[PDB]
Amino acid sequence: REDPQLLVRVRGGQLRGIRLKAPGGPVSAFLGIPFAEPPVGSRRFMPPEPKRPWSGVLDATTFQNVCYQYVDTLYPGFEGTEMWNPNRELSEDCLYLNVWTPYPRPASPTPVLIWIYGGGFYSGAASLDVYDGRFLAQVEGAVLVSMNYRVGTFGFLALPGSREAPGNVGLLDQRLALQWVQENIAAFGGDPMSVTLFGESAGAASVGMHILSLPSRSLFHRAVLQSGTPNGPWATVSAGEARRRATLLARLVGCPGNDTELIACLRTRPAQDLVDHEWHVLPQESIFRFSFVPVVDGDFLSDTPEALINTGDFQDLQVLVGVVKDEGSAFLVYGVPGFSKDNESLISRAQFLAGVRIGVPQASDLAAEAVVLHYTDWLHPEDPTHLRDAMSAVVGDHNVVCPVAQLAGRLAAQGARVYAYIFEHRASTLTWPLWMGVPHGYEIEFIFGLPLDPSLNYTTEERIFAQRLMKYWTNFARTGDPNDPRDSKSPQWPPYTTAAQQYVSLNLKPLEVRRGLRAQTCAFWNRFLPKLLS
Amino acid sequence: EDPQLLVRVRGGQLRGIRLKAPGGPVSAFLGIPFAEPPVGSRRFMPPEPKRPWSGVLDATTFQNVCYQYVDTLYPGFEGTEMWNPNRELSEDCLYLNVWTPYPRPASPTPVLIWIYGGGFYSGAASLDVYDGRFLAQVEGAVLVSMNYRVGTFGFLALPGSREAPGNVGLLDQRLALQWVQENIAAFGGDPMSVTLFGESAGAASVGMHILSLPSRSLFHRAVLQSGTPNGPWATVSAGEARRRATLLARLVGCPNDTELIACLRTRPAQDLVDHEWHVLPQESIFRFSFVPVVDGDFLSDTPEALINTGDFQDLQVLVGVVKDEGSAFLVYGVPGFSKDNESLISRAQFLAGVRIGVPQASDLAAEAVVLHYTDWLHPEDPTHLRDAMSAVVGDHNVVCPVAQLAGRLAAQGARVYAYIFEHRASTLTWPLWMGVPHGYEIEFIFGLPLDPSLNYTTEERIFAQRLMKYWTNFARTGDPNDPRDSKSPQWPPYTTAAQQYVSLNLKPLEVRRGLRAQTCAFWNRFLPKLL
Ligand SMILES: Nc1ccc2c(c1)c(-c1ccccc1)[n+](CCCCCCc1cn(CCNc3c4c(nc5ccccc35)CCCC4)nn1)c1cc(N)ccc21
Ligand SMILES: Nc1ccc2c(c1)c(-c1ccccc1)[n+](CCCCCCc1cn(CCNc3c4c(nc5ccccc35)CCCC4)nn1)c1cc(N)ccc21
Ligand SMILES: *[C@@H]1O[C@H](CO)[C@@H](O)[C@H](O)[C@H]1NC(C)=O
Ligand SMILES: *[C@@H]1O[C@H](CO)[C@@H](O)[C@H](O)[C@H]1NC(C)=O
Repeated sequence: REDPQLLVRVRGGQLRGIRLKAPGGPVSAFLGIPFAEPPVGSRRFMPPEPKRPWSGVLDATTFQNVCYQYVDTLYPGFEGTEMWNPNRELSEDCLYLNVWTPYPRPASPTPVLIWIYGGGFYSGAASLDVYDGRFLAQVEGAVLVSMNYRVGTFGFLALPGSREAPGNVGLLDQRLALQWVQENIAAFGGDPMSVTLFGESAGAASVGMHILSLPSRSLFHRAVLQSGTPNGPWATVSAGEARRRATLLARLVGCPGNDTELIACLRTRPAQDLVDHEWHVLPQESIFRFSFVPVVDGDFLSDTPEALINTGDFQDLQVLVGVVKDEGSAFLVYGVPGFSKDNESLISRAQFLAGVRIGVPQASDLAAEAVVLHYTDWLHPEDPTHLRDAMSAVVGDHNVVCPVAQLAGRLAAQGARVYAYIFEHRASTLTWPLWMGVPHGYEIEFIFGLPLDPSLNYTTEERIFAQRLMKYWTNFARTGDPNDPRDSKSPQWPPYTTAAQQYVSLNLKPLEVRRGLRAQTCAFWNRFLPKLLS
Repeated sequence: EDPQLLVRVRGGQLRGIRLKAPGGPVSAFLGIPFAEPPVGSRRFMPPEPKRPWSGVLDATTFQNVCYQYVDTLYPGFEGTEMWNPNRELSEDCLYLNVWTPYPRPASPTPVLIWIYGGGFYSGAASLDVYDGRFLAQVEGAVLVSMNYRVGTFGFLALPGSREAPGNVGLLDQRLALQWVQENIAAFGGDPMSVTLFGESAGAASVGMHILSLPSRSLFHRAVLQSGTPNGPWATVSAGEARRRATLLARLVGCPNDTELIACLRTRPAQDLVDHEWHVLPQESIFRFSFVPVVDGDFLSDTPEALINTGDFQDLQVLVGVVKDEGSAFLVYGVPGFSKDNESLISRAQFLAGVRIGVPQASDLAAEAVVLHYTDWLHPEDPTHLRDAMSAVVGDHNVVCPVAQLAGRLAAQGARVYAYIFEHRASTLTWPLWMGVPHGYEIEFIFGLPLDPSLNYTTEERIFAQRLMKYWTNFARTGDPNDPRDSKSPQWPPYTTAAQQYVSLNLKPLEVRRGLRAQTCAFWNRFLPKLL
């Protein structure tokens, strides 16, 4: 007979989980629990349907398939890229979620943290090493949930107004997993009335979209957005632009005239064919743009995220938001001429002006000259190191820092309690070059508590640092406040407000309170640049 | 009869006056005619050289101030009255002044020629702050200053006409320069070492002589203080001068060009000054009605075209700005601002003040300005908005045009030295929030603190001595550095690569790099692209 602590029933049917080892002791894991009917065949591009009950004991001891997606090839064998690549078989049959709980399971209901991965809505998996829930579960006593959701065409290809491809199905997958937690998480000792969404990059943008979409609001109570927002230039597309891209992809794969016929033809296409042409539909040469993303349908998103944050009422809402020191750096090697991970990437002024057009593709001649003039150091306008770093900052500011600044300000102006951070610590184990600093994605391993595994080779200080961070995030999940109530002396993390614009540095040093989140530069992007795009 | 006070110039004999300077005597020759009075039919015309005279011409007093507007915003207040005419007003005002050491220098001495400011609508070489006494006495310099015609009389133009060709006020200055070439040797001045210096409009004038071929054989070096020939206020197009002239003429009941000018010539001087202000195209500050015109003659092209393409290889230039170029202008039109209170303005008042500080700015352009100068951490702080409104006006009109001139001259072979003047005169009567306003360095360059009776601090006296040394070292050699003092900190030339300039204040020279580089990139490269 089996460990009595690993047998659990959901709506659902019977699950068998696995006792996993964490540094401080054991955790329970239920991996690869199906939450939808496999979205395959006639069902590609369609909203997810709830999983039908099964008979017997479903084995929930291993991660399940990763959703069909582009696999990164730019640097073969390189940990810097491979750590984000799929670590299970690619299949369209990928709608599974994972649960980590303390072992034995908690006696009284426990706060639930739901992770939503990033990958620009074209990639990602809940099964990646950096999303391992065992540490938060073992150390903080948290119930941690993560779901696979369809990406790329499978998740976001839309012919807006159609029945067969309405768009945003990837978000609907996420919503279904959240409904699943509501009905079922109490079986694992989680408290459905205390659910905090967190996510990074497109996951952050996803979390933000759940805040902005009414049918999702009853499904969670708090939200954390790491290095991503639902507003900004990459996280959504207009209905018209989504139609354009789906139509073009359709022709690239020999699918010519109503929507039914088109979509039917797309459905007969092999999954890999779609991935192989996914990238060809982008309107300009660009970086930090992705082909198939959330669409402003007038349904899931009733209006543009910009409009919904300017007019929304956010009184009952608590959000932790923030950014890493170098959001843009690692994007630069994916299409700006002159940039590489294998050299120092010192660029010329010409390579900088060309970079700007690629980093801000939307983005008239006048508008680009404004960006260049703003980011030039007029004391040393030809210095290749400053040019390199400005190119990085341009991409980081435009896509993450300033959309986050805008979000924090709007939410705080409209009733929300907002906490804001900038994460500035570079993992000792990073394999990206030094010049990239603290790239997009490299706080995640610290929030999840990876440094606690002695076999990963983080420094002792990093181990203590990760413990601090896990404490902030889960204090926030519990109470809506990252601070410790008992711990008087430790420096306080004040709320971000419009008046004082306070946020904290997260690094090896104790908390330092800073004011204004690149306030001057973000006034350029948020306030000015729109106006010379009229 | 003191033989030291008796000089023969080309047009006849002069008698000067021995004046007292704190260190000892100087010889002054004041009110020397350098032109036929520009009166009657000669109004608006180029100056003619003064006819020779009999006997000994009395040159012991300042002569009339050129006909001009007299300031009436704060009547009897030192801060304004000090720029007002201190002699009788007359159209008969083409005279100049020479201060020389006493006894007259043994060997040929460098000559400094002062060209006053006042927006081309006012000014006079007779003001207390332009007193050449001290430079003559302490440094052994021969100092010259001329009156030149201002407002309508100096710069009313109907371009391409014979009778009002424009720029005659600048021709007045050129004639005084010629007079120096012909006559200064008689005083012990070296006509081969002439340095022009000027402030505000006087600085813009200096720059116009730099950019006009016929003036170039009349001087060797130049100092432009808080003013430039390029930039938004110092010139107007032919088309715009014609419109203002026509408008003025219509405003005074006048009347082809000949006829219109003839009628203008019948009008009493005060009638022209009465309506001078109503020809401006917009509610504005730091804009002046009658200023030099791009005539294709004196100025062959815009100062902007001319500085971009000129050869400046055998030229040495000293340029600079004061710490608060625009503070004092704000009380002359921007709602919210007065000298009698702290002028703590609202945001609304800031956006409205920008439309006035940058009158030529579109809605979008003005937005860019506001967004640039707002402090986004304290977007509604009255003190910040007040200081920023000042900054807008100072950067737009003075600092950034100075930065553009400096870079252009340096790139094109000139030797350039730059400064920022940061000492507020203890005796200043303007309020504290104005900081170091436009015009308040001249005092120190001319050496007034050396007069014990004016109540400057000891520090202030020593500081003015330093400054007089930089200016005269510069006049003497084209280099402001003291060639005897074998200690630092050296004043380095301004260059396009390094962009070095120095702070002039009570502390020793500090070398700084980049003269508001980020901000001036905004004004010099970006803002034009919006238009
Ligand atoms: N010749 C081709 C053909 C097809 C595709 C190609 C190129 C590219 C491409 C590759 C290299 C250079 C330019 C373009 N691309 C583009 C891939 C570039 C996308 C950006 C990679 C990136 C870089 N960063 C910042 C650093 N950290 C991360 C990553 C990655 N993922 C994550 C996910 C979450 C958080 C962080 C993180 C993945 C890769 C490396 C770093 N995030 N994402 C395609 C994309 C498709 N969806 C489909 C097909 C193709
Ligand atoms: N209602 C009227 C009618 C006619 C005129 C009026 C107003 C004005 C005016 C006065 C107050 C507010 C708005 C408008 N104005 C405007 C004169 C004010 C313009 C500039 C004042 C100024 C302020 N600063 C800075 C501080 N230092 C100086 C000065 C002044 N001159 C100089 C000269 C050289 C160096 C410095 C300097 C003179 C004034 C005060 C300070 N420089 N110049 C007129 C002008 C004309 N040419 C003819 C008519 C009129
Ligand atoms: C770095 O390498 C890339 C491609 O291999 C190249 O384009 C770039 O010129 C290199 N940069 C430097 C500074 O050598
Ligand atoms: C950590 O360091 C050890 C050497 O003690 C080495 O054997 C191992 O490969 C390293 N682990 C990782 C994940 O880099």
